[PDB]
Amino acid sequence: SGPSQVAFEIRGTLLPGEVFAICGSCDALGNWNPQNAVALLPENDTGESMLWKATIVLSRGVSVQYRYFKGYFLEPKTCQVIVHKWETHLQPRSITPLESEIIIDDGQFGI
Repeated sequence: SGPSQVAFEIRGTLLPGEVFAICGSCDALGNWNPQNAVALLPENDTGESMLWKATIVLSRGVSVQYRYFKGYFLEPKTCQVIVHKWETHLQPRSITPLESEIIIDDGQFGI
C-alpha cells in the first residue's frame, strides 16, 4: 500500500497567536494527544480569507478519525500545545483514504 497524501482544510476565525490544528487516531495525527497534533497553515492559493490547510501522509485503506481544534503552539518554559476549543457539537470526523492524493475540504470550523 503506497502512502496517501491528504490535504485537510478548514475555515474560521482565530485569536492573536492562535492557529488551527488537526488531531486524531493515528501516529501522523498524534494519537488524540494534542501535544503531537499537526498545526495547519494559512492557504492562500484560492484567494480565500480564512482558509487553513495541513498535508498529512496516511496509510491507504486504514480508517482514521480526527477533529480540528484551535489552540496555541508555544516554546518550552525550561513544547507546549494548549487547546482553546475543540470543534463544536459534531461527531468525530473520519476518512478511509483510497487514492494517492486527496483533498478533504471540511468547510467551516464546528460544522
